[PDB]
Order: sequence, then C-alpha cells, then structure tokens
Amino acid sequence: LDPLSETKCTLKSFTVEKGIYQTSNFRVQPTESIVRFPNITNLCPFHEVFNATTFASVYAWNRKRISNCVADYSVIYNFAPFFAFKCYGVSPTKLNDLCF
Amino acid sequence: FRSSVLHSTHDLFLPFFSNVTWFHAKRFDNPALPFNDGVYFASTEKSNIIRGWIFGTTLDSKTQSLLIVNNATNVVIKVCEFQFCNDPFLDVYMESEFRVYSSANNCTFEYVSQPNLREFVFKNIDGYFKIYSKHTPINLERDLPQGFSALEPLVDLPIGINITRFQTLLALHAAAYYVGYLQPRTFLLKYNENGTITDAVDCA
Amino acid sequence: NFNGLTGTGVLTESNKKFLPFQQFGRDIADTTDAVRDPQTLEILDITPCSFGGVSVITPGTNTSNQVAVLYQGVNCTEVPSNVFQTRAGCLIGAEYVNNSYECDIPIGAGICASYQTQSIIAYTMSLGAENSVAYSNNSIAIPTNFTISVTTEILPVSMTKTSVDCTMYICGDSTECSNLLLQYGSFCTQLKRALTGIAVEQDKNTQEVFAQVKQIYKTPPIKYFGGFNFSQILPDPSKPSKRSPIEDLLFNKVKFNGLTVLPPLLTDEMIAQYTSALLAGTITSGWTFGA
Amino acid sequence: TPSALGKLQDVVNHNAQALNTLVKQLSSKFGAISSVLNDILSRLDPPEAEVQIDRLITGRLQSLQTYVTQQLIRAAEIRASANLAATKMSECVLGQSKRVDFCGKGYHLMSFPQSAPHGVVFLHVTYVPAQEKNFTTAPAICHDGKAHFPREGVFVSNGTHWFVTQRNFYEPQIITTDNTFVSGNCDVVIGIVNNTVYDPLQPE
Amino acid sequence: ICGDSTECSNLLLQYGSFCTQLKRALTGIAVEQDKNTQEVFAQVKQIYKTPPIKYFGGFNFSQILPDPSKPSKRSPIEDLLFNKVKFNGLTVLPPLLTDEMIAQYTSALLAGTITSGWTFGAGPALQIPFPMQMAYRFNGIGVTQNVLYENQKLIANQFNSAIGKIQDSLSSTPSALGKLQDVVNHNAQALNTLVKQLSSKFGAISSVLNDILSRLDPPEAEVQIDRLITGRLQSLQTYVTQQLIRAAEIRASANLAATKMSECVLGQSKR
Ligand SMILES: *[C@@H]1O[C@H](CO)[C@@H](O[C@@H]2O[C@H](CO)[C@@H](O[C@@H]3O[C@H](CO)[C@@H](O)[C@H](O)[C@@H]3O)[C@H](O)[C@H]2NC(C)=O)[C@H](O)[C@H]1NC(C)=O
Ligand SMILES: *[C@@H]1O[C@H](CO)[C@@H](O[C@@H]2O[C@H](CO)[C@@H](O[C@@H]3O[C@H](CO)[C@@H](O)[C@H](O)[C@@H]3O)[C@H](O)[C@H]2NC(C)=O)[C@H](O)[C@H]1NC(C)=O
Ligand SMILES: *[C@@H]1O[C@H](CO)[C@@H](O[C@@H]2O[C@H](CO)[C@@H](O)[C@H](O)[C@H]2NC(C)=O)[C@H](O)[C@H]1NC(C)=O
Ligand SMILES: *[C@@H]1O[C@H](CO)[C@@H](O[C@@H]2O[C@H](CO)[C@@H](O)[C@H](O)[C@H]2NC(C)=O)[C@H](O)[C@H]1NC(C)=O
Ligand SMILES: *[C@@H]1O[C@H](CO)[C@@H](O[C@@H]2O[C@H](CO)[C@@H](O)[C@H](O)[C@H]2NC(C)=O)[C@H](O)[C@H]1NC(C)=O
Ligand SMILES: *[C@@H]1O[C@H](CO)[C@@H](O[C@@H]2O[C@H](CO)[C@@H](O)[C@H](O)[C@H]2NC(C)=O)[C@H](O)[C@H]1NC(C)=O
Ligand SMILES: *[C@@H]1O[C@H](CO)[C@@H](O[C@@H]2O[C@H](CO)[C@@H](O)[C@H](O)[C@H]2NC(C)=O)[C@H](O)[C@H]1NC(C)=O
Ligand SMILES: *[C@@H]1O[C@H](CO)[C@@H](O[C@@H]2O[C@H](CO)[C@@H](O)[C@H](O)[C@H]2NC(C)=O)[C@H](O)[C@H]1NC(C)=O
Ligand SMILES: *[C@@H]1O[C@H](CO)[C@@H](O)[C@H](O)[C@H]1NC(C)=O
Ligand SMILES: *[C@@H]1O[C@H](CO)[C@@H](O)[C@H](O)[C@H]1NC(C)=O
Ligand SMILES: *[C@@H]1O[C@H](CO)[C@@H](O)[C@H](O)[C@H]1NC(C)=O
Ligand SMILES: *[C@@H]1O[C@H](CO)[C@@H](O)[C@H](O)[C@H]1NC(C)=O
Ligand SMILES: *[C@@H]1O[C@H](CO)[C@@H](O)[C@H](O)[C@H]1NC(C)=O
Ligand SMILES: *[C@@H]1O[C@H](CO)[C@@H](O)[C@H](O)[C@H]1NC(C)=O
Ligand SMILES: *[C@@H]1O[C@H](CO)[C@@H](O)[C@H](O)[C@H]1NC(C)=O
Ligand SMILES: *[C@@H]1O[C@H](CO)[C@@H](O)[C@H](O)[C@H]1NC(C)=O
Repeated sequence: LDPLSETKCTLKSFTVEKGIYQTSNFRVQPTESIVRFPNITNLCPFHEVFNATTFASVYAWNRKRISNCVADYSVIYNFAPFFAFKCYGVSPTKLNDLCF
Repeated sequence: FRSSVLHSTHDLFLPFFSNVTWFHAKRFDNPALPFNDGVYFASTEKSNIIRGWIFGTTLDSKTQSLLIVNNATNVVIKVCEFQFCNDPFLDVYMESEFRVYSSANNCTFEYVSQPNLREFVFKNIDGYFKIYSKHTPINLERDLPQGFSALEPLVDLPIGINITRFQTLLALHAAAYYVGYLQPRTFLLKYNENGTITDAVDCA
Repeated sequence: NFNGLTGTGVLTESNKKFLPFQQFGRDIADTTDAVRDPQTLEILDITPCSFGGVSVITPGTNTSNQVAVLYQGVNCTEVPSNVFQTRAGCLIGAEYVNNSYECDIPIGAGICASYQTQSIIAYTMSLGAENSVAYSNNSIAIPTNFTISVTTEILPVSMTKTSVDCTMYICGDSTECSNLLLQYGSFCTQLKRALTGIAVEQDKNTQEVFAQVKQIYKTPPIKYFGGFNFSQILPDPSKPSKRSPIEDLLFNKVKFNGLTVLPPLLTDEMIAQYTSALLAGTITSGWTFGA
Repeated sequence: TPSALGKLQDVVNHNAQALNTLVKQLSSKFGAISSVLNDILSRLDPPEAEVQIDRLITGRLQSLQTYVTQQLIRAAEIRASANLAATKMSECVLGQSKRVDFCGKGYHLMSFPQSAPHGVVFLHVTYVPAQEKNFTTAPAICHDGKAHFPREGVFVSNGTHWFVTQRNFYEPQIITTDNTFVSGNCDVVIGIVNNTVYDPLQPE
Repeated sequence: ICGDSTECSNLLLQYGSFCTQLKRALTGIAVEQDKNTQEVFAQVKQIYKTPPIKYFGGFNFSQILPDPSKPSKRSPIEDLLFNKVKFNGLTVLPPLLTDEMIAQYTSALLAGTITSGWTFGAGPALQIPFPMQMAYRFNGIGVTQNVLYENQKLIANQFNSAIGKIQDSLSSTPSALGKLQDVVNHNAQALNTLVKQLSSKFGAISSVLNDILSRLDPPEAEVQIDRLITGRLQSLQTYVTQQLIRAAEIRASANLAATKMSECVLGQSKR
C-alpha cells in the first residue's frame, strides 16, 4: 500500500521506533526487443524450387540440398497459392522460429 | 573486448618453448603430418607460395575432407569428400589446377569470401572449425624472432566433420613453414587499452 | 538480445574502440558492459538501469505517520512531495534545509533527517559548536572550580548458554530419517562440542569479570562515612536477591524443538554478592584489597 | 531513554531470535513436498521418500551450521567485551587509572560495579575542571641573577603580581625557595621575567 | 541468486528466512563501520579552531595544520596519505561521515592538542603556551622543566626536522601504508569472488537461468534450479561470514585506535 506498510511488514510489527529500515528494492524495464541479428543477405534459393517451370516426373523426383542460408518461408505464400500446404513434421505456421 | 585487464583461460594453447617442427623449404618437405587437438601454422614464403590446406581422417572418398585454396584472389573454403592420393601437388599448367583431387561426393559447404611472417591457428571443437590469422612483417634472419604476435579470428565456420590428419600443398611450375601443436594449458593474456594482446604467460 | 546475448540495461552511445572481430566487451568481473549492434558497427555501453534498497526514513509511528523514502544510489530522474538529490541517493519526502543540527537519523554522507517543524527535513549534520581557542604565548587558564560527574558505561559480560540435540532437531522422533543422518559423518559432534565450549566460555567470562576477589567483604552498619551516599549501589536486606536499586532497574529494564537453554553456573544472587563484596572492599579498603 | 541499555537488550534479542529462527526453519520446505515427515513417509514410496527427505536434512543441517557459526562469532564478540569489562573492573574499581577516557570522561577518581542481566554497568566518578580564569604566564623567574623554575605548579600573573599555583586547580602561593628550583642564568630562557622570591631563612 | 527470474523468485521463498539473516548481518556491519568512526575521530564535541597562522614556540606545524590554499582543506600529510590510498545487486553504501568532516574532526583535535594540551580531554580547553606545554610533558617522563627552557631552540629544531621527515617517510616506500590498503584490497577481492561465483557450474547444464529454463522442462527443471540456488546461497553465506570476521577484526582495530586517541592524543601515556 505505502512505504510505511511495507516497513511494518519488514519488521513484522505494527510499531516503528524511529529508524532507517531497508525494506525493498527498485527497478525499471519499459521496453525490450532491440535489434538482434545482422543484415539477412544469403537467402535460400527458393526461386529455383517453387518457380522453376521444368519439374521432373514423380518416378524421377529431383533431390536438391538446401544448406548454409536463411530459409525465408514467407515466400512460399507468393510462388504458389498454398493449396495443399500441410506440415507433418513440426508445424505449419511455426516454421520460421526453429532451425534444422 | 578487454581493456587493460589480465585474463586467464584454460584452452588449447601452444606451450612456450615447446618442440615445434620446421621445414626449411621441387623440395617442399611435405611428410603428411598428423593432426592433434590443434595445429599452429606459420610461414615466411616469398610471395603466394603456401596457399593450400587440406584436412580429413581417411581421405579415401569415405570421410569428409577440407580444401582451402587461396587462388591468389579469394579464400575458397569447400567441404566435400575429396580423393587425396599419397602425394598432392599444385603444379599449375593459368591459376587453375585439378590434379589435387579426383572426386566429389556431397560438397555440402562452400565459402569463397575475400581474404612477411604469416601466422594461422586451425582449431576444431564442438563441430566448429576455428581459424585465426595474423600478418606481421620481419626483416632479420630466418630464426623465428622472439616477441609477441596475437592472432586474430578469421573465419570461424561451423562444419562438424571429423579431422585427424592434415596436409599442406604448395603451387609450383623461400618455401619454409612451421607446424606447432596446440595443447591444453593455462595462459595469462594481457590486453591493452584498445583490446590488443601484448604478452602471454604460460602457467606451467 | 544482441546475437542471443540476453540481458537488461541502458544503451548509450559508447566511445570505446573495439576490434573488427570483437562483438562484446567484458570487465574484470566477467560481465558484459559493452556491445555492438549487428547491423550498424556502432558500439554501445551497457549499464545497469536501477537497483537499490529503499530505506524508509521513519520518525516513529508513536509520534506521527509521515514517512520518507530513500532510493539509494540512483538519481531522482529515474524514479516514478519534496524531492532532493542527496549524494547517497534520491530522497523523496523530505526537503533540504540549510540550517545545521545534530544528526538524528543517519541518511548518508553528511545528510541526516529529523522530525522538526510537522514534516521531515534533511540537512548537513554539525560536528560541533565553534570554539576559537584564544591562544597566546603568555596566556594561561587555571580552573577555579570543579564538578564531580558520575558517568555510566554498559558492557555485556555473558550470553545465554544453549545446547541443541542434533537428531531430535533435524528429524525428530524418527527412525528412517535418523539413519540418513549417520551418513553425514560427525557434524553432530562438532556442534555439540562447540556449544559446550561456548557455555564454559561464558561461565569463565562471568568468573573472570565478577570473581576477581579472593574473599567476600561486607560493609559495617551504615554510618556517616564522609558525607557520601552509597544507598543507590549498596544492597538492601528488605528486598530479595540482595540487589541495589540500580541493579533492580537494570533487571527490570532488561517450545523446545530439540534445543535447550543451560542455566548459568553463577546465579543472579552469587553475582550480586560478588558485586556487593567489590563495593564493600572499594569503600573500606580502596585499592589495597585488590593487591 | 531505553536505548541506553541497548547493549544488553541487543544481546538478549539476538539470543532470542537465534533460537526462534532456528525453530522456524524446522517448518520449511526446502525443495520438498511437505515440511513434516509424517506426510512424506506415509504418502511417498521409500525409494523416493529417502531422496525427498534428504533435501530436508541438508536444509536443516545448514541452519544448524549457520546458527553455530553466528553463535561462535557472537561469543567471540562477547568474550572481547567481557575481557574489556574485567580489565575495566580491575583498573577502575580496584584502583585509580591514569588512562584518559578509560574510566569515564575526565580525571578518574574511583568506580563502582553494578550487576546487570548478562552484563555489567560501571559508575565512573570523574573529576571535571570548570570555571576557569585566564592569567598571564612566564616560563621562569629571575630574582637573584639566576633563573627559578616551579617544582610542582605553574607561574601565573593577575596583572601586577606573580604567583605559583597548581596546574589543575587555582591556589595562589607566594613564590618562595621551597616551591621553586634553580638552574642556569637568565639568558637562555625565552620569556623569563623579573619577580621577587621570598626566603624564610634570610630574616631568621 | 535469481537475477530477474520469476520462477526462481517464487521458488526461493521455500528456503525460509536465509535471505533475511544475510541482510540483517550485512546491516549490522554497516552500522558498525559508522560507529567505529564515531568512536575514533568523534572524541570532542567542540570543534576547536587554530589561531591565525603564526608560530607557537618555534614549532612548525605547517605539515599537519590545514591550509586554505587547497579546496579539500586537508593538511599536507593528509593530502599525501589520500593521494596514495554497482553491478549484480552489489551496492556500496557511503559512510555517514565524509572525508571533509573527518578532516574537520582531525583539525579540531589538533587545535585542541597544540593550543590546550591534554586539558580538552577532561573538560574545557584551557589556554597554555606550547613552550611550557611541552615542559609539562618533560616533567611527566622524569626530566626537569629547566631542560626544555634551556634547549627550547634545539627542541623546536629537532621537532620540525622530524615532522618534515614524516612526509618523506610516508611518501616513498608505498609498503608503509600496506596495513590500510589491505582492507580495501580484501573488500574488493571479496566482492570480485562474490560476483564471479554467479557464473559457476554447481551441477546445472549452464550458469544462466535463461539457458536452462528455455531448454529443460519448467516443472522438471526445479530440482536442477535448486542446485544453483544452494550454490549461490552458500556463496552469500560464505561472504557474510567472512565479512563478519573482518568486521570483528576492524572493530578490534578501531577500539585500539580509539584507546590510542584517548591516551596518546587526548593525554600523555606512561604505557
Ligand atoms: C546493413 O544494411 C544497412 C541498410 O541497407 C546498411 O546501412 C547503410 O550502409 C550504407 C553503406 O555504408 C550507407 O551508405 C550510403 O548512404 C547513402 C545515403 O546517405 C545511400 O544513398 C547509399 O546508397 C548508401 O546506402 C547508408 O547510409 C547506411 N544506411 C543506414 C540507414 O544505416 C549497413 O551498412 C549494412 N551493413 C552491412 C554490414 O552490410
Ligand atoms: C579462381 O580460379 C579460377 C580457375 O582456377 C579462375 O578462373 C575463374 O573461375 C571461375 C569459377 O571457378 C569462373 O566463374 C564462372 O563464371 C561463369 C559465368 O561466366 C559461371 O557460370 C560459373 O558458375 C563460374 O562462376 C570465372 O569466369 C573464371 N575466370 C576467367 C577469367 O575465366 C579465377 O579467375 C580465379 N579467381 C576467382 C576470384 O575466381
Ligand atoms: C624435439 O623432438 C626431437 C624428436 O622428436 C628431439 O630430437 C631427439 O633428440 C634426442 C636428444 O635429446 C636424440 O637422442 C634423438 O635421436 C633425437 N631424435 C630425432 C628424430 O632427431 C629434439 O631433441 C626435441 N627438442 C627439444 C627441444 O625437446
Ligand atoms: C589505441 O588507439 C588510440 C586511438 O587510435 C591510439 O591513439 C593514437 O596514437 C597515435 C600514435 O601515438 C596518434 O598519432 C593518434 O593521434 C592517437 N589518436 C588520437 C585520437 O589521439 C593509441 O596509440 C592506441 N594504443 C596503442 C597501444 O596503440
Ligand atoms: C541516599 O539516597 C537515597 C535516594 O537516592 C535516599 O533514599 C530516600 O530517602 C528519603 C529520605 O530523605 C526518602 O523519603 C525516600 O523514600 C528514599 N528513597 C528510596 C528509593 O529509598 C537515602 O535516604 C539517601 N541516604 C541517606 C543516608 O540519606
Ligand atoms: C593581584 O594579586 C595581588 C596579590 O593578592 C593583589 O595585591 C593585593 O591587593 C589587595 C587590595 O588592596 C591588598 O589588600 C593586598 O595586601 C595585596 N597583596 C599583595 C601581595 O600585594 C593585587 O591587587 C591583584 N591585582 C589585581 C589587578 O587583581
Ligand atoms: C628586569 O628584567 C630585565 C630584562 O631581563 C633586566 O635587564 C637586564 O639586566 C641585566 C643585568 O642587570 C643586563 O645584563 C641586561 O642587559 C638587561 N637587559 C635589558 C634588555 O635591559 C633587569 O636587570 C631586571 N631587573 C630590573 C630591576 O629591571
Ligand atoms: C614550515 O615548513 C615548511 C616546509 O617544511 C615551510 O615552507 C612552507 O611549506 C608549505 C607547504 O607545507 C607552503 O604552503 C608554504 O608556502 C611554505 N612557506 C614558505 C615560506 O616557503 C614553512 O615556511 C615553514 N613554516 C615556518 C613558519 O617557518
Ligand atoms: C519466376 O521466373 C520467371 C522467369 O523464369 C520470372 O519472370 C518471374 O518473375 C519469377 N517469379 C515469379 C513469381 O513468377
Ligand atoms: C572421429 O573423431 C574422433 C575424435 O573424437 C576420433 O577418435 C576418431 O578416430 C575419428 N574417426 C575416424 C574414422 O578417424
Ligand atoms: C508516544 O508514546 C507514549 C507512551 O505510549 C505516549 O504517552 C505518547 O502520547 C506518544 N506520543 C504521541 C505523540 O502520542
Ligand atoms: C545523475 O547521476 C550522475 C551519475 O553519478 C551524477 O553525476 C549526477 O550528479 C546526477 N544528477 C544529475 C542532475 O545529473
Ligand atoms: C563551585 O561550583 C559548585 C557547583 O557548580 C558551586 O556550588 C560552588 O559554589 C562553586 N564554588 C565557587 C567558589 O564558585
Ligand atoms: C565518625 O563517625 C561517627 C559515627 O557516625 C560520628 O559520630 C563521628 O562524628 C565521625 N567523626 C567525625 C570527625 O565526623
Ligand atoms: C583575561 O582576559 C581579559 C580579556 O582579554 C583581560 O582583560 C584580563 O586582563 C585577562 N587576565 C589577566 C590576568 O591578564
Ligand atoms: C608573543 O607573540 C607576539 C606576536 O607574535 C610578539 O609580539 C611577542 O613578542 C611574543 N612574546 C614572547 C614572549 O615571545
């Protein structure tokens, strides 16, 4: 309620005998979430995956390795109407907050 | 960053006054040295002679291997399952050579970023492959002059491959280098007001 | 959260000179106090925002209810009706007066508070009254009178001798728990021996303080010694325990969970008799019986 | 002024709160499920009850160790205080101490002991000077062509006459031979003045 | 122990009043350091002032008396002495008496001891010429009063040459003030030990609470967080015990200094 009340709670008594009693502490935290990572530059080549016209047949599906890059999965909603988007492994939407 | 403080850390350091192998320069002195927990590399080549480093355990296209060729213009760091024979060489013909390896299985990593006593430290721990470097000029006779030259971090790339041996290749058509072995010790580093290390003290 | 480095603090434009590879800055306490932005290469300093035990300056609830707080170690600009910036921290609830008085409630470096016209006020304590000694190479001052002043000094002598049972306090009338206590070694033996040593030490302290006399001296029937009245220190037979009025005031003004309190070896009557013997000796023998 | 006897009140309060805090930690729940043991052995399996109660033993054993350490520190402090009190008894009550501010504020004459709960109170009868008057002084006196110095006292002047009085009490005495010394001539004393020195042997 | 962690804060309440005893012990030391200075320097209640700068009996007190040239109002010896002697919840509290007030107490004691002798220790400060003041001190050690009067010019020269050598003695050889610097050295190294044990590894997967709370199961990681609470609370207990021991040592030293002031400065001692 007031400094006198927490002073009484610290001494565990309803009376005070004219002293300087250490009661509590103080802090401040109005904001957070400042710049974390540097310029995202080396994007993963999702252009030659979702925009490539020449796709191989299902019996001879292509195998393309994606590594050493930043996978901006937000571009999937651009190069395709995301009709049958279904993530069976981790999460459909929670995909940019984890790494492999 | 550290400003005018003394910091002691238990890490793989080169022991002071230890036993370091030297190769006093077609004479190349490449005996396919082994690779312990750390290799300290230093050279005094004339001009762009010692610009090759390979790593790996078995090297017979069965384990991951390293191939760092400077190409006189960049730092071509590529990780793949190369095939190294009993004697690699870089006898160009320009600035092109292929007889170093003969196969490439996966090639899962590539790094081609841009770059007279040159010093290097190659460490592999927790999957990462730490790389340090430092270039300081010398003018006296070739005797590894006494002093202090702190090595700055260069690449620090994560790979995760297994490395137990390493070899150095030179381009052909002085060539002296040093190979030191890092050991688990405890040093006492002194940093200046700008963060530059001035001297170290081996506690053992 | 610079590159994963989590923390909380103020970020100001730093004048440090890092190296191209360095990203963080540490002090001798292995604490990150300087950091660089990952996008822009500008260096920033990390300082702790605010923390300090707020001491509520209270003049006692028996007098009044107004209180004052003291945010120790922080300015008055980072706090959420008088506000004054003392060198010990921001003080809220008391104004600073220029007059200097005696230090009543210690507030910090040279600042003390008191309940005076009411409201709480802070000021610079006065070390004493100014007295210019009129020195001269031929001036002397000789006292023409005197004043017999009886001062009091209070010093503790002994503590309360206590002894605690190890197993009965830790577990208590238990068997499955007492078996695990045996695995802890002889820690129970150390505490008991330490408490017995403390008890015999308090007994020895009482003996060395009060039992300095070899015999017990008593005063003759009270008569006119020299005009001095010792009735305040001499015991009286009309009151039990044979304590003087001063000792009576001293005595008036000043379950077992495995722990017990041991009674003193010398009771309140034996110490009273030792004090009476010391007094009777020092009034009829002076410094002679002590030698 | 209840704060006067605060020295012994603090002792008894520390003796009380040390036992009250020790028994208050008995009802604690250090990383456990319940503070009492009957609700642990009769509710949890023996393989887990021995692990859960072991943390309660360490919490209560640490409380006993802290209690014993604090009691030892307080016993050392009280032993220092009791040694001081015994020395003060022997040097103020059993005699007269010349040590200033040891047996009261002023010139100690005698002291009286008084018994107190877990302590002792001394009554210091001190001699305090007061009501002083300023006078003119001189280091020596030149009467018979030679300097004179007071045996036990000081030389004071009320403006016209000179007298020798006690250093701590005002008692003017006529400067005579049995109250002054004789050493040296009247040339090395800085500030020596003239005055008559009486001699009871000359008229008789 | 926690450092802005809600899970640790609510869990620390189960350890009882261990935090209360540490704060009470640290506050008992704080009020002890202020009482020590009040018993050593705060001897007289009257702030005596030195007369205008002159000579008393040929003795040159320019090295111990305060000079109005410097703003700190400290004597040359005090200046030479002074010229060579918050993070992670650690807050250093300022002493009740500042260095300016301690200098004023010292100046008052000095003006009392050079203009009144030991008379200001038992009561009012009585005027007395410093030549014949030291003459009384010769009579106390068994030397007649006439020796000082016949060697006053020699006593003043030996005194002034000795006081002047004190500056050269305490200036060079910095090991002379080692007894007083070791106190702050021990305090600083104890604070460094207390702040460095925060990054310890008492058995948890990491030293930071965020690296453990985000990795392990919050309801399961309680038994591992408690392993760091005990490691950090025992460090605080060790720090408080060492501080209490050093406080007892400093209290003994301060009582010795108070006896020294009351007997050597406020009077003449035969011990
Ligand atoms: C990360 O990206 C930011 C934003 O693109 C970069 O900041 C920009 O860096 C450039 C190059 O140093 C600065 O210079 C020039 O500014 C003028 C305007 O005055 C502009 O017309 C030029 O095209 C050029 O950008 C630019 O001022 C600066 N802008 C900001 C807002 O900071 C930053 O350099 C990048 N960092 C890395 C390591 O790539
Ligand atoms: C590095 O060494 C090589 C040969 O050992 C030097 O020749 C250059 O080799 C690179 C590839 O290794 C060539 O880049 C290529 O460009 C084509 C487009 O023209 C692109 O489709 C390829 O994927 C590849 O990136 C480069 O053209 C070639 N230079 C010349 C003049 O033929 C090379 O100069 C050395 N230095 C560097 C910085 O590469
Ligand atoms: C460094 O190691 C080499 C060998 O690894 C040492 O050379 C040997 O020296 C001993 C004498 O102590 C000889 O008996 C051996 O025959 C040498 N072996 C070889 C292969 O030459 C060399 O002494 C070591 N140096 C230091 C400073 O320890
Ligand atoms: C640390 O960095 C500072 C800043 O660059 C260096 O100070 C410079 O020193 C040179 C050589 O003495 C001067 O020419 C410059 O004028 C200085 N800079 C400034 C801003 O005055 C300092 O020398 C560096 N420390 C070391 C040990 O090299
Ligand atoms: C010594 O002093 C005490 C009190 O300080 C005297 O006791 C009082 O004596 C008067 C008689 O004049 C009584 O009216 C009071 O009731 C007494 N008070 C107490 C507390 O006993 C005592 O008489 C004095 N001694 C002498 C010899 O006169
Ligand atoms: C200083 O003291 C002397 C000594 O007592 C004073 O002289 C006396 O004066 C009275 C007053 O007439 C005479 O009755 C005495 O016979 C004098 N005695 C002597 C020894 O001379 C003198 O008056 C005092 N002066 C002052 C200024 O107080
Ligand atoms: C009073 O004191 C003065 C000063 O000490 C005496 O004057 C000195 O007398 C001696 C011997 O008579 C001379 O050798 C000195 O040269 C004198 N000094 C001065 C400064 O005059 C004086 O004799 C004393 N007695 C009287 C009656 O005056
Ligand atoms: C006392 O001694 C000092 C030096 O030992 C003399 O010099 C003075 O020194 C102080 C600093 O301690 C300066 O503040 C003064 O300005 C100095 N004075 C002079 C004249 O140089 C000092 O003169 C001596 N005092 C006397 C009265 O002789
Ligand atoms: C896909 O590639 C074509 C060229 O092959 C290009 O014109 C187009 O902008 C790319 N992106 C999309 C979304 O079509
Ligand atoms: C893989 O690395 C380990 C070091 O941890 C080494 O002992 C082992 O021999 C390496 N494997 C091969 C095939 O060399
Ligand atoms: C302080 O306490 C005393 C004793 O209980 C009481 O008589 C007095 O009235 C109190 N002060 C005030 C201002 O009420
Ligand atoms: C604010 O804090 C700084 C830091 O100690 C201090 O120097 C200053 O006097 C304080 N007050 C103001 C008004 O800046
Ligand atoms: C000395 O002081 C006492 C008490 O102050 C007083 O009773 C007495 O009359 C004084 N004597 C003289 C001579 O002034
Ligand atoms: C000594 O004491 C007795 C008894 O009190 C008394 O009668 C006598 O007068 C005293 N002597 C003197 C000189 O006062
Ligand atoms: C004492 O001082 C006063 C005031 O200065 C002065 O009038 C008086 O003469 C002095 N006493 C003596 C004995 O000189
Ligand atoms: C006392 O000091 C004053 C002023 O310095 C001086 O005039 C006088 O001669 C001195 N007296 C003696 C006896 O030295």
